Amino acid sequence: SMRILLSNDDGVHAPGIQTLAKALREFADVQVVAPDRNRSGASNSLTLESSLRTFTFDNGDIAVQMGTPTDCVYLGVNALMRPRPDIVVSGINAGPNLGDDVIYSGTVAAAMAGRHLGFPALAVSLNGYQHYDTAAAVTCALLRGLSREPLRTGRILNVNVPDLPLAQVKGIRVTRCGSRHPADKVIPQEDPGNTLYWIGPPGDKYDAPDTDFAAVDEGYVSVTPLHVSAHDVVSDWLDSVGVGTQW
Amino acid sequence: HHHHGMASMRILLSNDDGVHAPGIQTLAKALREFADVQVVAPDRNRSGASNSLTLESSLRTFTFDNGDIAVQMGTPTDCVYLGVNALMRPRPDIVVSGINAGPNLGDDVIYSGTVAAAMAGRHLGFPALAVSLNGYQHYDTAAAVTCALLRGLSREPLRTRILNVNVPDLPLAQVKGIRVTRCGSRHPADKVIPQEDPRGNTLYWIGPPGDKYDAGPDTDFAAVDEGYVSVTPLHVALSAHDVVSDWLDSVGVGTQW
Repeated sequence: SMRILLSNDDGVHAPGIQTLAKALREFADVQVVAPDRNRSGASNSLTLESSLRTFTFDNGDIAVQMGTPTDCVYLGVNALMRPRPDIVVSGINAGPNLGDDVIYSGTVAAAMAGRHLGFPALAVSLNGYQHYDTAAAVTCALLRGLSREPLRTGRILNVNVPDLPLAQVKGIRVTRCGSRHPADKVIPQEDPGNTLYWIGPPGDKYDAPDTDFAAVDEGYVSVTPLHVSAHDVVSDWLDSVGVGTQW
Repeated sequence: HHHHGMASMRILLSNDDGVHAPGIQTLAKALREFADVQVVAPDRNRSGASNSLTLESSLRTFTFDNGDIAVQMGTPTDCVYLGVNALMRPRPDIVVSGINAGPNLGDDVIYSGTVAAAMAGRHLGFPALAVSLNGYQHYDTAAAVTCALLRGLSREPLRTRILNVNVPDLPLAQVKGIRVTRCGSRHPADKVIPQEDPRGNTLYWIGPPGDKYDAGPDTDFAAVDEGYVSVTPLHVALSAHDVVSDWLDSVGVGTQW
């Protein structure tokens, strides 16, 4: 049987994560270590400055209090999950992780298997909020193949599932990540004298063929692998302004 | 050994160590010798925040009588994000980050808030300097090194991404000099430190970064070790399109046959 360390960015009690948990439990051992609240926009962040507390539920699930998606993978693999997981899966995220926005999303970040990435990590995101079952089915399909034939190249597996019934899905398509504009806007909110600031929505679609955007647009399930030279130009610039050197 | 120029440029200063940390404040007054410094930093120590940004709740901004701005529950990214977009009017020329208490060497950059504060993503507001002191004694040394490079930027601008700097904790007289270096690598951070609270429960600390895997010539590790000032031009990335596409057909997923 397969071992799964499941996590997300929306917290243990998210509709997405819990839907995925049950679907993967009928074929694989699922140990869920996820944040205590919604940590959307956490990315690589990991709590170094303070200690983290963990509460175990009756059903075996473990929540990380004030924790980030990365902590759940970190603490899970290293201390919490024994024996170690076969696969580290993140999701299902409520809301899409399309384009270059993946650099900021906590879900995709939980592909911080570099330690226990004997499993190429899986970041599954629903392009909507309605059909978490559809997205769970795709994950089930993709996890079944991994037990049958394992993957060699361990660039994470970012998946975007369109918010449609499973029958309405046209199929799968391997895509490279597109790109958005930077978010120039900041939404202001007045409190009962001061002003609060919200980080505005990411910029308009810039790059959308072979793009992870258009894949979802036509009905396909988008899949993207992800990873993480001007030495001469800098060294020449340093001597040009005369820094680090007397002349 | 270093004096101020006549360049009245604007600087957005942030860090991971928060507004009141010695590092950022040392650099704050040091750059105010020639430049117009506006410091937008987090309200507390956010070491290891990286690209994090509060997308689920609103942020509150406490302004000081000394021109500085603090962001309550904010991340190094927020301070730059809010600073450029709404707070700092007029906008900065360069977005310097530091000086970080503790070195940002090797693959510690992907998790470090200081380096992640230095993001030229919003505009060509960079090459944004990530300044990190290899120590906690000579905050002035690193400040003097920053002043040198910032003057250089006002002398002759630099095109194309980020500038990660690691200054050794030594007097400016003892500093060997400068050497442009590519980032080395550590054996991935693994430790989990358990500590017991007075109820019977156990609390967990995320352990220190792992042992230096790559250290030698032209690396950020050995550069500082010899006494030199390390400089790295950093950029994130996104190839094996065929391998994946063959696999999906191999295990028969997405396709009915």
